[PDB]
Amino acid sequence: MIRVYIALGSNLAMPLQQVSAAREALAHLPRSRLVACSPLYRTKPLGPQDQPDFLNAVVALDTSLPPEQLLDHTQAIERNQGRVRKEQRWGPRTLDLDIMLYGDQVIKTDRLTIPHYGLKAREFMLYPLADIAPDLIFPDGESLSECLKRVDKNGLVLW
Amino acid sequence: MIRVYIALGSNLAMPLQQVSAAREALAHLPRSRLVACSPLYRTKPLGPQDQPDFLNAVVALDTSLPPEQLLDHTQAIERNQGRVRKEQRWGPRTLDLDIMLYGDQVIKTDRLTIPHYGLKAREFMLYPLADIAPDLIFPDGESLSECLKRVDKNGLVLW
Ligand SMILES: Nc1ncnc2c1ncn2[C@@H]1O[C@H](COP(=O)(O)CP(=O)(O)OP(=O)(O)O)[C@@H](O)[C@H]1O
Ligand SMILES: Nc1ncnc2c1ncn2[C@@H]1O[C@H](COP(=O)(O)CP(=O)(O)OP(=O)(O)O)[C@@H](O)[C@H]1O
Ligand SMILES: Nc1nc2c(c(=O)[nH]1)N=C(CO)CN2
Ligand SMILES: Nc1nc2c(c(=O)[nH]1)N=C(CO)CN2
Ligand SMILES: [Mg+2]
Ligand SMILES: [Mg+2]
Ligand SMILES: [Mg+2]
Ligand SMILES: [Mg+2]
Repeated sequence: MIRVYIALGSNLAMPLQQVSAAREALAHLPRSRLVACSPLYRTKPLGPQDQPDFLNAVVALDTSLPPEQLLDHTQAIERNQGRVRKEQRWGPRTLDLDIMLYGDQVIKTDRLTIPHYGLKAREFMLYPLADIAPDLIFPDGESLSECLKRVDKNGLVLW
Repeated sequence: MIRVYIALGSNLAMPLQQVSAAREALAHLPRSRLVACSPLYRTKPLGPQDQPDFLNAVVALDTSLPPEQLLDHTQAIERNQGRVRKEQRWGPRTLDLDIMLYGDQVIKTDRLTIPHYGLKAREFMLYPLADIAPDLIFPDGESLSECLKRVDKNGLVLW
């Protein structure tokens, strides 16, 4: 199977339940196996708008699902959790699942760009990733440990 | 000023309103000037979910605003139009403004990736772009004309 890293994020007032349900939903994906979970982190939301802090985590999963099938599945999870709360686009985010890495491949389609475009600049993705995959080396050759030296925690703390 | 290309999209039942309001909002952006508008196109929505067709267009503008400021402004416009409708995240999209190109620069930050990651695979971005910038050459050196040979209209027709 292919090793995949998914970023979970939620900045609802009480985001804990969203992330836990998501980790559950992910572990039960067709032809996939949950491999490891990172600690949970409280992070500062990007953008000029003032909103609730984010709850961020990263999960490692092994899968046989191709990129697009994987995306249909993660979006289905986001969609189920969002619909339940009649989620407004411009307000707190219920659950955001970003495919950070898909094996050591570079995916570029009308619906995907993997590695996630902001992985190497987002502490809320890099730090949790380093907790479960410290010796990881990105598809472009740069190692995660090197990226960490370039990206500050930026206020990131344990949830 | 820097030449920028913005993708406008909306797949509400009555999307004309949104795109027209957006074109005007863009034309009145600080230290920016509207340069040209592409024709309006009816396009097929990406993704497994079944929803209304999209209304897509491309606008060219000159600006003195740096990437981050430009983004803050386009999101402000999306937000203004979406808020009023209490827009649901998992329903039709009121207005989506994607920065397609920024001069001939490659911008990669925690909030931005330009050229837009899907530009080269999306007929709804490429065709309207070719209407107003047929001889354009992407930052990587490939011409839009050559890129067009690889991407099909995919059901794209005039609105
Ligand atoms: N690696 C990736 N993981 C998940 N979705 C991706 C992706 N690369 C591109 N996408 C696309 O991103 C689209 C919009 O997803 P959203 O979750 O609304 C963006 P976001 O995660 O809120 O912002 P961000 O990309 O700045 O983190 C999806 O419909 C999907 O097609
Ligand atoms: N070129 C670009 N233009 C606009 N937003 C961009 C961008 N590159 C990255 N983004 C980021 O994308 C984030 C989510 O924007 P959304 O509009 O919700 C994604 P979308 O446009 O719905 O899907 P898409 O990226 O697959 O087209 C923004 O908050 C912004 O920081
Ligand atoms: N701290 C923090 N900020 C964000 C995050 C996120 O996961 N964490 N996701 C975003 C868009 O998906 C925008 N901003
Ligand atoms: N036809 C069409 N499909 C889409 C579009 C779009 O503008 N047009 N935008 C998307 C996400 O921003 C997803 N899908
Ligand atoms: Mg995200
Ligand atoms: Mg996402
Ligand atoms: Mg957008
Ligand atoms: Mg878009």
